[PDB]
Amino acid sequence: VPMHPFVKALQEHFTAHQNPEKAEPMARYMKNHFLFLGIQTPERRQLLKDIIQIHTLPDQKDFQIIIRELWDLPEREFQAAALDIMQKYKKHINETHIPFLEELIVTKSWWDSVDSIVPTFLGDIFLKHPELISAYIPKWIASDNIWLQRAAILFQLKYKQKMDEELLFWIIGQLHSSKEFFIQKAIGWVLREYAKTNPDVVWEYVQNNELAPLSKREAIKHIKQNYGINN
DNA sequence: CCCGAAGTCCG
DNA sequence: CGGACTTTCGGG
Ligand SMILES: Cc1cnc(N)c2[nH]cnc12
Repeated sequence: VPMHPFVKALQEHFTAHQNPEKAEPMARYMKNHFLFLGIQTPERRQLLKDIIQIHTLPDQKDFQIIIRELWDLPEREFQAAALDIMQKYKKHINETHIPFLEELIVTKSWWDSVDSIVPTFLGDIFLKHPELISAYIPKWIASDNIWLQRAAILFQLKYKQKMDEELLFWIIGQLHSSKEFFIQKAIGWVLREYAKTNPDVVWEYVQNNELAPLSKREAIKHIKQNYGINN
C-alpha cells in the first residue's frame, strides 16, 4: 500500500527546499535525537500551505493515517508538520482520541513534540471531560516514560482559573523527587504559569513543600518580585 | 514592534 | 548550583 498521496506530496516539496547547512545546528539543538531537513517554521508552514492549496486537506477519515505516516518519516520537520495538520482537524478531535495522542507522546519523543501535544490537544480534552483525568493521569505518573510524566504535569498549563489546584499539587508531589530535568523543569513551568493566575497559592506551595532547586527557582522567577527575598 | 516560553558557556 | 546570554516561536 503506497504512502498517502498528501504525505508523498509533502515529503517531495519539503525535500526540494531542504537546507543541509541549517539542518546541522537545528539537529544539535535537539541533541541530535533527530535528522532535520533544515526548514524553519515560517517556510515549513508555507510549504504545507502550498500542498493543501494544490491537493486539499485530506478527508477526515484519513486524519490519523496522515499523522502516523508523517510521524514515521525520519526528519523532524515531518512531525512538526503533522502537528500543524492535527490543528487543522481540531474540531474533529475528542475524548476518544486520548490513546492516539498518548501514542504520539511516546513515539519520536522530545520536548518539541510533547509540549505541542499536551497543553493544547490533551488540555482541551480534559477541560471538557475532567472525569476522564483519573483514567489516565495515575498511569502516566507511574510509567517509566518521562514524557507521560511530563504530560501529567503540563496538561493543565493553560487552565488559569479552571486549574484544579488539589490535583496539580498532588501530581507535583508525586514527581517532586524526580532527578529528570524534563520533569523538574515541567514542574517549574506549570507553577510559574499558574502563578500568573494565583500567585499566593504558588508562593505558599513552594515555600512549604519539597521541590528540586530548579523547580522552585523557575516557579518563582517572576513572583519573587512581589514577595521579596528574605535575608 | 514588543515580551515570555529549550540551548551553551562560565564561575 | 545559578547567572548571563543565545535563537526561534507564539502571542499581544
Ligand atoms: C523555551 C525557551 C525559553 N526561553 C528562551 N529564551 C527560549 N528561546 C527559545 N526557546 C526558549
